[PDB]
Amino acid sequence: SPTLTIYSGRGQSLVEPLVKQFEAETGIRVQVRYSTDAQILAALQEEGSRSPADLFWANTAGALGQASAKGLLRPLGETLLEKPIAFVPASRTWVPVTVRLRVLAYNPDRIKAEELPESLLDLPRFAREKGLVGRVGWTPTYSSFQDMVAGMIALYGEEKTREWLLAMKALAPKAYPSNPAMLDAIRAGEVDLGSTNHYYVVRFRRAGYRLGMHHFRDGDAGNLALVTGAGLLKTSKNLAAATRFLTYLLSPQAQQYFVGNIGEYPLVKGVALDPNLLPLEEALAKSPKLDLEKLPLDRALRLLRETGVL
Repeated sequence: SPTLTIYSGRGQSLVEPLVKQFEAETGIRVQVRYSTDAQILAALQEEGSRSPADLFWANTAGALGQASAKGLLRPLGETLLEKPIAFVPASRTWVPVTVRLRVLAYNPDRIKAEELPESLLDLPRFAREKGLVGRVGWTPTYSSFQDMVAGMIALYGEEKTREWLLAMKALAPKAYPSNPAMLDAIRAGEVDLGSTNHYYVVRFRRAGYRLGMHHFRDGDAGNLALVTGAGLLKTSKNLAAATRFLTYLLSPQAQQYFVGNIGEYPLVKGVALDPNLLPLEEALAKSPKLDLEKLPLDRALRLLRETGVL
């Protein structure tokens, strides 16, 4: 009888199995609307008080940060917010659910782990010295790559970041429409290395492909933490169910699904970790300690276009 409406910037293949389970166990009917974080935000603002949405389940902390600044999200209580091990916003207006890391994927047949640079800023120099012109991959249109560039701006400033983009560009990189395309090219020997999200490498490894995964020095922009999460909209007329659903996402079983089915890092204990993941404390220490709700994404896209990468 009760009904719950979720606006999701997370992919249907990821979301649907969990919502189906939630429905089966609670008897609560769930309707999900799928889009990008950006146009969900736009939609909610356009719909205003007339919105049927109870929850915004987002792919990025940045988008939840935007929703919160726009006044769309309810403050949350301590019983829920104390569950995740990290990444709870100061605003207390959403709950982090998983984290993912930027990493450097590489072909072990052509690249020695010991050899790779400790900082992303030194990548182009490495690529030059190793003669990898035409043999570096990247995904300029991919959300998380754009976040990573935004983190570089926050951390190093625009000039330094522009110098990095132009140095990368001078490597004659190959651009890929998606991360699996790029990792396939790595597999194939078309490129030797490329920055990606850790779970893509996990998925390839699980399929039998032994791609290298390189982490930069703790705090380096190349290890940017990519936080997902969900928030309860003020327009919700189903508060108990919506809160029940948020709680469910942080449950050990659902968190095991994120680790197993999806390959992402969980934000709670009580789960079995894939051997391809760092211990959680190490994973958590990799990223720069940035305000993840304030990444200068707009500045990032701009630099990416100015430099002619996008």
